[PDB]
Amino acid sequence: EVSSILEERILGADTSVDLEETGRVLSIGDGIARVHGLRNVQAEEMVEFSSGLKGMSLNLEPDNVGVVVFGNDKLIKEGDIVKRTGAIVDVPVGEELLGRVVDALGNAIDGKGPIGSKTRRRVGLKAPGIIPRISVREPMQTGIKAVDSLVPIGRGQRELIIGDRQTGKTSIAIDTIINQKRFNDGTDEKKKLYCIYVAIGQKRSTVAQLVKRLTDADAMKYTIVVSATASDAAPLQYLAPYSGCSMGEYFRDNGKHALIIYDDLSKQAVAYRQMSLLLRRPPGREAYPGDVFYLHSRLLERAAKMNDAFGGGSLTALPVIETQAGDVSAYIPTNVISITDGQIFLETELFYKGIRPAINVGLSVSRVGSAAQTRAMKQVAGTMKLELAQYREVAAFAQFGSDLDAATQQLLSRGVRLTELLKQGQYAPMAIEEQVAVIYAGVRGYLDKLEPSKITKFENAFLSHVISQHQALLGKIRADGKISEETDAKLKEIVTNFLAGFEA
Amino acid sequence: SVQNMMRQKEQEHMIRWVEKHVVQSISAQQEKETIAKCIADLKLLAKKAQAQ
Amino acid sequence: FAKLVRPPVQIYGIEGRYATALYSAASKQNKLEQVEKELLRVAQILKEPKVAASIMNPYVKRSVKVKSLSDMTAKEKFSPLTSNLINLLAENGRLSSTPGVISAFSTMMSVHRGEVPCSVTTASPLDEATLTELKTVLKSFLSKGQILKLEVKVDPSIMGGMIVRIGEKYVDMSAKTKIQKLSRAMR
Amino acid sequence: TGRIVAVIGAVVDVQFDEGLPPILNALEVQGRETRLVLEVAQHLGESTVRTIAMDGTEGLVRGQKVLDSGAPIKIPVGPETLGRIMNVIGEPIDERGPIKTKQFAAIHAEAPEFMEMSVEQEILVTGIKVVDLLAPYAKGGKIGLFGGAGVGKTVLIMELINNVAKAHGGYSVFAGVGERTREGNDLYHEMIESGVINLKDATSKVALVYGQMNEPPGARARVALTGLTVAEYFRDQEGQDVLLFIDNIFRFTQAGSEVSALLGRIPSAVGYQPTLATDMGTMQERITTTKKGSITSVQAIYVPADDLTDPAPATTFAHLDATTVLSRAIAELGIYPAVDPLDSTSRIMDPNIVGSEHYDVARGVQKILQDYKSLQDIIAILGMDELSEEDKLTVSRARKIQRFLSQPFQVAEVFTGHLGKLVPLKETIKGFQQILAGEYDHLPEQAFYMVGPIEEAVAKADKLA
Amino acid sequence: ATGRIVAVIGAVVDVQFDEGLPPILNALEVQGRETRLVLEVAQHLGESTVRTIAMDGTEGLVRGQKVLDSGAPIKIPVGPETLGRIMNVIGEPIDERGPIKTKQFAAIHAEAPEFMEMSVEQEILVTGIKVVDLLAPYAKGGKIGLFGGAGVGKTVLIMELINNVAKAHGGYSVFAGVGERTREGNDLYHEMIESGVINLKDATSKVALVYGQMNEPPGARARVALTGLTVAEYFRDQEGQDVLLFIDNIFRFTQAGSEVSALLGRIPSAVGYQPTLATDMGTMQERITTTKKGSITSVQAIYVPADDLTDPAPATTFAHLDATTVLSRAIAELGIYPAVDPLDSTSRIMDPNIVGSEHYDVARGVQKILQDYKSLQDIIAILGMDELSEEDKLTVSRARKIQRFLSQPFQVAEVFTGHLGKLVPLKETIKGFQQILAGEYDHLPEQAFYMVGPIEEAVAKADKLAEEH
Ligand SMILES: Nc1ncnc2c1ncn2[C@@H]1O[C@H](COP(=O)(O)OP(=O)(O)OP(=O)(O)O)[C@@H](O)[C@H]1O
Ligand SMILES: Nc1ncnc2c1ncn2[C@@H]1O[C@H](COP(=O)(O)OP(=O)(O)O)[C@@H](O)[C@H]1O
Ligand SMILES: [Mg+2]
Ligand SMILES: [Mg+2]
Repeated sequence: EVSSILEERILGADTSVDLEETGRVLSIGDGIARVHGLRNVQAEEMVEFSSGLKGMSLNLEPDNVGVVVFGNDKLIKEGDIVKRTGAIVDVPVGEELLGRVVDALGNAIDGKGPIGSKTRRRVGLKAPGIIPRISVREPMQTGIKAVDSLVPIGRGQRELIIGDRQTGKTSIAIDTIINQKRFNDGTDEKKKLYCIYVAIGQKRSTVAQLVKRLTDADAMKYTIVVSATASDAAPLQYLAPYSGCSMGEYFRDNGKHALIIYDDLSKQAVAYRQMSLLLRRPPGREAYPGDVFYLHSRLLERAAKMNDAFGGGSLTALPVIETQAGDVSAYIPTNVISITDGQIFLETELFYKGIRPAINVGLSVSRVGSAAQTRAMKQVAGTMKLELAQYREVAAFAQFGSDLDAATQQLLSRGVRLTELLKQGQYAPMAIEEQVAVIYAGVRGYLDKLEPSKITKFENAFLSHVISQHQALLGKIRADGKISEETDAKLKEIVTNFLAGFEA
Repeated sequence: SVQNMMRQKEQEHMIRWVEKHVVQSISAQQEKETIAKCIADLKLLAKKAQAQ
Repeated sequence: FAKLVRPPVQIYGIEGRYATALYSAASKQNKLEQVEKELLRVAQILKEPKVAASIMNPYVKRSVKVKSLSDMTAKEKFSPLTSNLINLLAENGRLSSTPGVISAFSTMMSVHRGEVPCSVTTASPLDEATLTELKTVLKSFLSKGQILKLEVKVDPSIMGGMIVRIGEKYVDMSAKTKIQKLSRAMR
Repeated sequence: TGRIVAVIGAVVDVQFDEGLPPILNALEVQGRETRLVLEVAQHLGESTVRTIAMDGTEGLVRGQKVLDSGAPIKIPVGPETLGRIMNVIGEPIDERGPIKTKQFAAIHAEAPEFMEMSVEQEILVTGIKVVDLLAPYAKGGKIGLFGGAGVGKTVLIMELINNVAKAHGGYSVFAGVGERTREGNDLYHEMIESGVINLKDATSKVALVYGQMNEPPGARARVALTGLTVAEYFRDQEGQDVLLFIDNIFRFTQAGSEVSALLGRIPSAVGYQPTLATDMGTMQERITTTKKGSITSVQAIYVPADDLTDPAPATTFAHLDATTVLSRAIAELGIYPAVDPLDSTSRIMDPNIVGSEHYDVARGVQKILQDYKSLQDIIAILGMDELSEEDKLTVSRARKIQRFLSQPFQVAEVFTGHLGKLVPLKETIKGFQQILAGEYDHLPEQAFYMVGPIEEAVAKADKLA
Repeated sequence: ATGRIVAVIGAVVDVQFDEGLPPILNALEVQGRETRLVLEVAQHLGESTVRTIAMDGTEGLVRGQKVLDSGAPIKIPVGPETLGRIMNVIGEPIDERGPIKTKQFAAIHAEAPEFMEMSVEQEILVTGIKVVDLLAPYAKGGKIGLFGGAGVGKTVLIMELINNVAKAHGGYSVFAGVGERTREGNDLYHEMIESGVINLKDATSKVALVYGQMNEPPGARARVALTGLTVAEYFRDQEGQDVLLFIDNIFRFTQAGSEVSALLGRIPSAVGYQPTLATDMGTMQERITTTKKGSITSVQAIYVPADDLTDPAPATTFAHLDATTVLSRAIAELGIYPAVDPLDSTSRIMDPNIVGSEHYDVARGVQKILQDYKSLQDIIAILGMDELSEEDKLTVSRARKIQRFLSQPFQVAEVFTGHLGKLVPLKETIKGFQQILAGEYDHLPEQAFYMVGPIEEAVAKADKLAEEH
């Protein structure tokens, strides 16, 4: 029935005539067309040429209009016809996009079929003000033992993942998508999360490897991926951050929850600098224009925690920023630091010393603080944060230390063993009830006699025990939320029973 | 995976024949051009009455 | 400063600054038709090999190129305000761009009665009944009391249709209805 | 009227016919939903002005219509502006109805003349024991507040509002220059739960001006002028002793060097504007003590890349008269407020300004607090008992002094349960004049923790055991 | 459609047409020369005036030479007949052996394959080098990068992989040389006849060659790399074989476009490159891929200017590479050859589900003892070597034997060394490094591992040093 569906489309096609407000082309070069005419175009309005490419008019000058091109300029000759559409740029949005691969303009690139979305939304909208917001209180669970213990993330906070090349910045933001599967197949409607992933200027083979990683873990039925790759034109890597917040604001407007990841924002300031200097705008520091702060501020301020009178929705934003030689005092690493709330600083030195994920907790902060942790995690990690911070003071005495006080030998002894609890393999996100049990085994003092090399083998043995043989205790910390006095004694003989006969 | 993959092979080969075969068929229809002008302006007569 | 009347086209450039400054002085004193008849004859009396030479030749002087032009515009027909215009073009060195100022002024004076003509580019010229029918429906579209002019061009690359522009309108009925068959592919 | 000829980014060019408006006026675009105010900055010739926008610029067609106010940006000012939230153009942004008042004022206003300045220094008393003794506040001067989040800064803001309205009777304005929306919402609700703003009656003590961070770079630079017009009403018309809070001053400098680069100007040194020394001049000279009243300013200062000689924290430093620094290492010691006594400086600390009674008391406190800082290292490395008997009292007295600097605030009565104490000036000088001489040394340490004057110290030694 | 020349400034020639305007990226033939001079259109300027870039020199050009148009971009000849021939940018043969006679002509400007034409499978391609196969394994159909400064060994290490890999490979091979010394294109034509890879007598050759060197005008060092991967696109697409591709150098594609830029009318960006730097780089590097019609292994040498990997030309190629092999001058000045940095080389298949759990815990066991050796050098500078404890006098002596065991005597570097060429297999590289870490060779001095092959020769070299005391 292949002939029937092709005959179906062409009778269902609309072949109607209209008017236009055209204007000829003056000088096409390097992706900037100059059009004479078009006397009633608004700023940032989408036009379309005679070949089929589309264009967004950025400069409204007296005798001409500067329009960037969504493609390649070898199809644009001098003396063409630039018709008018009559509308600012708009993307399809809805529930139907869940589990698809889209480019920066909402077309389908995965070849399954066209989007059946019935709604449409602008990309240039504003943030909510001061009144429709409320303070962040619910936890956003990542699944990394070092993030949820020391640098937590609430549901509406902006948290920056900053670090050099090749240190696991993409991998931290790829198991946070995997970890929300345990809520997304259940019943509790106010604990589900939806993830969006924006790739800005990466090669096509890398995105084709990451969709297969999220297809394997059955985590591409609630995730959308917006791909503006390296080969695509310079303005399509500019729209693609603003084409993802417009899909993450449909879930905030309708009482649901969301998550978005910009990978990465340091390749949007470069794809926008090229568009500026070809339109002859006045440069500034490192040849960036005067409004690169206004480019990133009005994208991150769209992440908000709404209140109950508007729906109770949320939007959480995680931008990735690549530094060069660990210098965060550059132009773009200081714009996005002063906008967001806290940073996660992944070093390269700790990655080869064995600490993986290589989160430096000396420089990582979060300014929502402890108000986004559950009551169980808050009780044990408040002492762990104080215990680790006393270790980092005395880390420089470990290389030659045996003639020190027994308190200082103790402070070294707990700091090494708390570090081994923080290491974690890739694509293994845990639960908060299993996370609080492992921290409780360490911060109390139940490990200062076990050898520091065995802390990993002890932990994988202990976790597989309490899943099968103590399942009714990890339902009274998940549902309770806090850890009571009854569960404090019940957990106390558990880690004493396992530690007694362990080495076998 | 064989019944649905091979259907897309002749879906694209269907349109590969037609769009190269339309232009060789309409090139000699100059007798259709004398009505193509006569049908265009009546839509323009329908069109210029819209703004007026 | 004083105010100046705005032209209905408002073109730009170094030649539009001189076709606007004359339109702001000849709309005053009601002399917009006297300058136009003079300017279509100063275009003729410049392109003679005695006079086209030694105006673009840079090695004469500024002042003796004025005196060879201050009597040439004085003896034949002209003593209006327009004699100061040729006197001002030769002072600023802009005597080369004098066809640019003249050709701009005709279209700026055209729009006082003109209509920004059409373009029908389909095929070989057809019979008279098809031409008079389009000339009597496009008269219904202007609604401005102005007798429209029109041009016809021949372009065989369009298969069987025609494109029509009215000023800056550009309706379209052409071979782009074959390019709209991507709905059989893109769906 | 005028017409728009060119739209390039956040810079609009307007063509007029007869009424060419002067510089620093304010136009208004006709045909749009929300107010879009353009500010004239250059006369480009042939009746064309160069304007910087104040909101979004998209949707603007070449050849629209633009009116003219004939005056600069005029805001609603008055005494009924206390307790409301406004942006840079005077509009209310908290959905509590339109602000209604009698008169308006323009934001671009000249400095006071030379014959109106004060001819003498004068100390402002705020009640806090650590501020009004070691780093005192001059009336009219500019104050720099070092320290950021997690140190307890937003309590010190909310408490200096409360004490000046008690001991002096002068209200305050808060100006948020390019501040976050998430952190500019919590300060709204932290002031509600402490009484300084009130939704039921007319006993509010502040007015909020919030120019938030996602606004165009012309609209983040004029917020510190809109929030200074309101502070000039309560001095020129009523004669109060006003305060003024800017948070922070680096986002006023940095928002200046993006208007001066969108307008096509060659940058100065490291990236700033050519006019870095007059934009800091034609703002901070309106903050002065005239013959009617005064305006005092507390400003937050962020130093980029830890460079104290960068031109943004070097232009600002020539205007300040006193700096107070919030150390986090005193917040983990238990002391509140967490003001460092050794690393705070004052310019008016002088025997010919505050007199000899304030001087030789506050001089000896910083000297004794250095000797405990030098003797705390021998005790940590070597041990305790080797030092002399004359040095054991200096170890004991300096732990009495650095706990006598603590003070319970009136803004925290609900949480920590204590009573908020407001200490006048003559009690704080009398108190530390006796701790130095060994007059109250036999009492233990916890009699001095979190009290008011020296009278309530000996009334707390009786309750122990 | 003829056109005239109205301006010549440097390598940028302006050409005014009258009736027919050719589109951007075409070929224009200058009539009037004895040689062939082709102009490539780059911009439009209005009133029928284009602005071109010249492929050859511009001496002897006069204002008014009539210029023809082609109607198509630079179509080089392509096919099976081009094997064993050196050719120019525009397709002329410069081996002086006659015309390249083939049937297929192909433009050098073409699109990139879509998202549903990508392949996803990963493998491991074994080479025989001890530093490469252990810590950063290469892959079949994967893009490989060779970083490092000037004079550390990028041309020799890319000469080694033609020695090992290209003769044991089934399909064909293409070498594009972009902007390097014209001497070194003759030591390749004379080291591939005596090894029988290029054959001058019949039709059994396996290597094509495309050369645009550093004596060419800068409009011709930026279209040669597009001509290399056009011949290598014919074998992958119109045929089905497994192709290799060697490119040296590729920094001279970015630099040669930063010279014609300011005359085309563009404001410079950061430290001096063009504003369109990361777009035309990403337009070439999206054709060197493995699709569902073939597979292209690709090794590339990338010059890093004055030892700074934060320069904007090398620090944007990192997004297009799977395996990076960062060379270093701080290792090469010790005598450790090949100077590959172990703590700066990565791969996408260092993965215990792909290389097995035994290779994975050996790779990270080497980097952990080398990085912990780095922090110990800060103590020896003040204390000394002997004042250390006996426990970390052993982790130094285990690390120094791991530094020296990575250095392997290459085959094509015989004339430098005189030593012989070794080729250690993959199963022996892991078993050599387990035994130095576990402590089974603590009774040997450090010199017994310098420039050896497998671990068997490390003890045979140990006894031969002993007897000469
Ligand atoms: N927790 C972990 N433990 C061990 N290895 C890891 C871990 N996380 C990531 N890796 C490894 O690190 C390598 C690179 O990580 P990743 O690509 O996430 O870094 P990146 O900096 O985001 O990359 P890019 O620089 O391309 O953005 C991957 O090969 C991955 O296998
Ligand atoms: N196998 C090798 N190991 C270490 N160094 C080498 C080797 N082969 C060559 N070199 C050194 O590398 C230097 C540059 O060689 P080459 O690779 O041709 O230059 P470049 O890498 O700069 O293109 C030479 O001086 C030579 O001493
Ligand atoms: Mg990554
Ligand atoms: Mg070389």
